[PDB]
Amino acid sequence: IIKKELGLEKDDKDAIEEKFRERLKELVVPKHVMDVVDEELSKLGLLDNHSSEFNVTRNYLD
Amino acid sequence: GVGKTSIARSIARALNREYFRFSVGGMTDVAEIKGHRRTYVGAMPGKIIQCLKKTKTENPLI
Ligand SMILES: Nc1ncnc2c1ncn2[C@@H]1O[C@H](COP(=O)(O)OP(=O)(O)O)[C@@H](O)[C@H]1O
Repeated sequence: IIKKELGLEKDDKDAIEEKFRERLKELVVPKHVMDVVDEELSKLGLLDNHSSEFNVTRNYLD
Repeated sequence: GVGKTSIARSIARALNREYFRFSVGGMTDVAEIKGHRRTYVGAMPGKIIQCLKKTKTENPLI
């Protein structure tokens, strides 16, 4: 309850979402790769963190 | 590029039933039409269910 109520909620999956977004931030992202990355991030978020398809999505994102 | 998408849209408009396009070429994941049993975390239904939901009608022009 301390972890969630404090305001850190939704911080889950940030290591695979926020860190990569920052990694792309310094890069001048073209539109094509930008939209591809957005789609891949959405697929990663939808998929469970502990499945093989999620691992493949994470590998492609990296 | 013979306006197949555009002509399909025009016939959908003329026939008065709601329009919706669907790309299947190159697809391999049959789950995109079947989704998953919903036991998986974040599982989503087949794309046809989404099409019906978005179209809001039971007789669209797929
Ligand atoms: N007579 C026409 N009137 C309006 N649009 C047309 C016409 N002929 C071709 N087009 C355009 O050509 C595009 C082609 O899509 P389509 O022929 O379905 O497949 P492709 O992806 O091979 O082009 C459409 O966006 C459409 O607007």
